[PDB]
Amino acid sequence: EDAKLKTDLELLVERLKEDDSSLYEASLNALKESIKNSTSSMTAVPKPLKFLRPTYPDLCSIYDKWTDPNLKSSLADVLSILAMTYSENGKHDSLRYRLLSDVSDFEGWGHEYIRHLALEIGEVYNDQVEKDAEEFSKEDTLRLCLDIVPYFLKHNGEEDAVDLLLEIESIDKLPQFVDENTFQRVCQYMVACVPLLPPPEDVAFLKTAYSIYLSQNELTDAIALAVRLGEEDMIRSVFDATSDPVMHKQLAYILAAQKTSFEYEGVQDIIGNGKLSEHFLYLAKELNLTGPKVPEDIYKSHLDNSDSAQQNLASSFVNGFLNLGYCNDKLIVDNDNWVYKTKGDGMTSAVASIGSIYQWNLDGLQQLDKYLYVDEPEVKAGALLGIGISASGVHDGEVEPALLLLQDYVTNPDTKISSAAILGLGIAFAGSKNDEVLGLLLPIAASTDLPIETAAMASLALAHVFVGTCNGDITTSIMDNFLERTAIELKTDWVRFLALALGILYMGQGEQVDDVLETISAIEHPMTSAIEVLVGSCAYTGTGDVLLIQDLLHRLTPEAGIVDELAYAVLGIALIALGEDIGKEMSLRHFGHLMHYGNEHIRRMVPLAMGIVSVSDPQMKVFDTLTRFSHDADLEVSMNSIFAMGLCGAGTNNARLAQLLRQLASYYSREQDALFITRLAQGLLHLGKGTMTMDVFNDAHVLNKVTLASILTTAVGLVSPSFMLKHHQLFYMLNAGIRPKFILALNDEGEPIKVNVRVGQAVETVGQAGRPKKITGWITQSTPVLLNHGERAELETDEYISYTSHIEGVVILKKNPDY
Amino acid sequence: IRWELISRLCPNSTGAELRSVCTEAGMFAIRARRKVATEKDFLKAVDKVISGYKKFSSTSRYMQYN
Amino acid sequence: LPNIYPSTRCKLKLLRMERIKDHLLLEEEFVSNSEILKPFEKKQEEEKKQLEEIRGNPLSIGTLEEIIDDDHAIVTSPTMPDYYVSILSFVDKELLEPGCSVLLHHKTMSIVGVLQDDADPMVSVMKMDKSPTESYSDIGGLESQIQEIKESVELPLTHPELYEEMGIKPPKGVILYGAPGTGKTLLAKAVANQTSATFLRIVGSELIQKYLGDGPRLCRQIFKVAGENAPSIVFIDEIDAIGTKRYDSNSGGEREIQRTMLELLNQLDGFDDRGDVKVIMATNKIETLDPALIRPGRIDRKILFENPDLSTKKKILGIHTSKMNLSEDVNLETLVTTKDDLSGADIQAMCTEAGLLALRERRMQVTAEDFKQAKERVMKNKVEENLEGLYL
Ligand SMILES: Nc1ncnc2c1ncn2[C@@H]1O[C@H](COP(=O)(O)OP(=O)(O)OP(=O)(O)O)[C@@H](O)[C@H]1O
Ligand SMILES: [Mg+2]
Repeated sequence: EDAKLKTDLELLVERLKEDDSSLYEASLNALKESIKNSTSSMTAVPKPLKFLRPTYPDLCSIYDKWTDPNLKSSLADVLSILAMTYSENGKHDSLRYRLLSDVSDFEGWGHEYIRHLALEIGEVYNDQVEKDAEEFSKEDTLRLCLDIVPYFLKHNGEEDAVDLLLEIESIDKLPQFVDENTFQRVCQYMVACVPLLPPPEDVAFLKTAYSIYLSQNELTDAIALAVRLGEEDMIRSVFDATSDPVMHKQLAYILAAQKTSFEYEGVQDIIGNGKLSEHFLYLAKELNLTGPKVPEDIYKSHLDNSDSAQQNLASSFVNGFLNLGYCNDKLIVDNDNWVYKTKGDGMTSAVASIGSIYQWNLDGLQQLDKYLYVDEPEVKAGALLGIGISASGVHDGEVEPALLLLQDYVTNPDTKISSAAILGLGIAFAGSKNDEVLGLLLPIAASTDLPIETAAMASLALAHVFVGTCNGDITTSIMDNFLERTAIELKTDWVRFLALALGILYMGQGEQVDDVLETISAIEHPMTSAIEVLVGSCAYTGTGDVLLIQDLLHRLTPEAGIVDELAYAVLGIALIALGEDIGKEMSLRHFGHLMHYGNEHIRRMVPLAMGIVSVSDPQMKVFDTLTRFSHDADLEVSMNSIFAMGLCGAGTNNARLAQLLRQLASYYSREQDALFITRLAQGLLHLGKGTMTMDVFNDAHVLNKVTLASILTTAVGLVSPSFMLKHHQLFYMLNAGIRPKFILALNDEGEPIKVNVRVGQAVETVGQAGRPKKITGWITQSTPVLLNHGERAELETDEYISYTSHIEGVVILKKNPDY
Repeated sequence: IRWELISRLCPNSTGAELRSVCTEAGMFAIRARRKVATEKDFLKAVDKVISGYKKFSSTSRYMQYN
Repeated sequence: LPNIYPSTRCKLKLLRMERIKDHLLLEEEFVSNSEILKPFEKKQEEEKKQLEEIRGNPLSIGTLEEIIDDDHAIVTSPTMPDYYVSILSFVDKELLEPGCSVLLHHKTMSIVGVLQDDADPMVSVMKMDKSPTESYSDIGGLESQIQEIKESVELPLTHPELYEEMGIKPPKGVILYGAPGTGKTLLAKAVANQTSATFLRIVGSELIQKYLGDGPRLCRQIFKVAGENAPSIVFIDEIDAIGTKRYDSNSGGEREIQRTMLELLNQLDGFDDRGDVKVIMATNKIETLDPALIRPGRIDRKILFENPDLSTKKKILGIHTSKMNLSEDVNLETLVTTKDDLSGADIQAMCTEAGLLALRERRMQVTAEDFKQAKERVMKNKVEENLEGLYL
């Protein structure tokens, strides 16, 4: 009876205070088994547990006078159990109760008490952390952590185990307990820790997860975490963990999609992206997208109707964006007089469109070759710039033709030709960190005694070639270009691109530079503060640190240098928030509030702030405010809004946003600059007929540094859009960070094979247990499809086992004999 | 694809029925997961629409009124 | 505020709402600093005071009639002599649709706001506000019809990618013609269950009104309401009611019905080029329908419903008797799976009758005798058929 249980409690307490050793042991064991039975229903605060609250001081007093190590050891355990309802936080009762005795194998107790002691361990560990600034030792906590972690790992407490190892900050002991069935969920719950968890423990989490994956031979995710970390020797170790050549090819495909120049023999073709052109033409054949689309087909001006040079420039840009990679067009390839319709700088982009169409294809060099012989310097510059785009992101193992043809024209005295040469060098070798390109550009670049436009564009090329992991020589050269030049030149818009080039070098790491910030802080030029904040926030991109956002807003709250720093502020907050999608959604409201109370210089970027943050995913709540600000005053604001639409709708072929853009084309038709940028946004909207996007971060949250670099390159100076209206050659920078977006079920031999692919909205596997599905709203779609931003893939068929778990990009399959 | 053959095998059908034939031909490829609709698909679609949905036809009564 | 993942306790979850608070406090700090920097005498919340004092009180309610020479309008209050009210800057000049409800000032009578209707005195009944119940699992068999209705009405809304890539506009409308009591209404309930669109049901009887004018008026209102709340899955049911019956309350007679049907056949297709308004009609008598309605381009995929077969009958028995307090004596195999003709309505009717009979005896369990008695009860209460004698 329950009253009999209360009598049991009282009598057992009396026998515990009864000094007899036999009574000691009898009452101790009986109360142990009773509190074990008190946990029969571990809910509703059991009545025996409630009645144990007045007893706990009696057990404490009895223990104080107890001197029986063979019996007080278990009474310490009993006191630990009874310390649960004896909350009195800050007294750390049950933890020290679990000490002394060597019976700390508490597996016989319920989940509630173990969870409570884990929480108390976390609280007292925070108390120790503050105790180690301004009792249980650090090693003392391990005595119980090394028991709790196996307990959680056995009883599906993977999330709890990771949480405890994080709060104890001893995650390096995690791999000693990992089972072959436990690793996958632990890592899936653990790879998501990096973006939100405060540094520098993010690198520790990445390294620990990498160690878990390597021991389990699941290199599919491990290569992604290696790319996140950026340690080349780590990628090498991943490679040495594989003996099957097929896994080598698939890792090569993954890192080629990441555009990372890792050198490996016998694989160099795949990592060099040399098979991308054939894959894309196969995609065009399979999707019946071979038929080129006229820029008029994009405009559809015939349905909506009752300077020729600028409209021709817009049409050329649209055509270049449309037929990119398909190697066929009818507007420019067959019409040589078409180039002559464009005047001045328009001739350059005209020929550059051919290189854009022949992107990733070495075939285009023949077509671009003929326009090199034309004596007009603009035509030569356009063809020479298009040469790089025709081989952009493509690197054969031995001798790049683009480098050979490009190196001669860099030293040309013409500003336009040399500018096109350095721009093409940056485009072709973006993300490769090419050593020959290093040794060519580094003396060619910097050159503080050269035209500032050429120096700035060479610096942009340097930044595109070397992205992330920083570089001392490039930083020193850029700071040499920061020396003084002349006071008037420091006010020119070109120095903005130099600042961006300096910033790009550190964007990958974050919290790692920590030194150049002081060097920038040691210079008192008026523009120096803007460069400081731009670079500092650009380095932290992909993390989401909030204190930096507070600093940026404090900068925002209230002359050319002031305009530039206020300009870099919003770009910086956008880049920092461009991590977890929760920061994305908060940054939306941030930009809204800033647009509410903002000066006119900061007014014409909030659109761009939405665009870069929400690129390639046309979410409903993004473009409506953009449309609101499109009809607003400050024409530059409208141009920025429509370009933010273009970035937001990059490659998605969103008919709704296309209708909005056409309506804006009807409205902003009087101002020809607005019409030109509207047509550019139209061309970017349907980029590559929908088979290619500007997505900054892919599945598993890898960071395409080249794509972000291109977006920042096109958004840095467009606070004064007239500059890029004059120099539109930088609008081909999107072709550096551009990539296809598709699936391709490559056979083991290396040919595509049809297979059912399950496509639906992505869902995270964090709190769900068992084996929940990663796909919501599946479509049983066949071989190559176009998964938009926000969808994963998974093989419906039981057979055709994919070596890589993450089904995106190129995928190789094997025939599982089952079924 | 043989557009002449498809047009011939559809006598006395108003343009709305041709539009519906095009829509159903597009649909039948989707149900078979094929991303391209072929002639064999168009023939099935035109049979289903013109022949199957013939009792619910409007162009045979209203012609008399005209 | 965003959604929160995961459901259970997790340190990353705590980090997520920590980011939430960090960003929220940062917005609060930015707004505070911006306000403090602003000249309060014309900023902060003094704008509210100025708006209230200029607005005056009480704000009367009238009806707009024109927007001639913007900053000027001709309101028409029910009692006032239709003043030449001027339009103030506070009002949004985009919501001043001729026929709205403006807020005149009391004395000077200048528009200081537009009162949105937000009433929906009749549409609120129409607007589906809570999913009925049955999902697609409750429908036994009918797999082809479910597939067709899905690819016609659901896939265009939830998954437009297939259609835009394929390059075909989705099939506009679907008519569910078939024998009475065969799931033509259940399938509509199912498509209403899983939906991301408004579901305005209407029955063809309600279009047969009494007054001459309010025949096309109702249809115009229904389709306008469907258009504004895009997308819409309007479910005109018993569409044959307009043709037959010939109600005495109808003042026009046949001619008014003809005008109403003409307005319907226009609003379905229209010169107005309405957007995402899917139309799903269902009727027992497809024969007595003017072929203008059922013409392709207005409702494309005409799904046919047929009485269930023996396997479909047993599947319906299984799904309907799933929630049964069934004693083991009842055998589902020979229960109603007899091949002596049934329908999708009979199987549920006999279950309901047997449940009621078991309730009458207060027997919490269902007996095979009660099931047999309800079976024969449903059999007698059945108008058998007429056309079978031709082929008998
Ligand atoms: N295949 C089926 N699966 C499940 N229930 C069914 C099925 N066929 C019919 N029913 C049941 O039949 C009942 C009555 O039929 P229902 O109202 O759907 O027919 P209807 O032909 O659309 O109606 P009406 O002829 O009255 O306009 C429904 O409540 C439904 O539960
Ligand atoms: Mg019905």
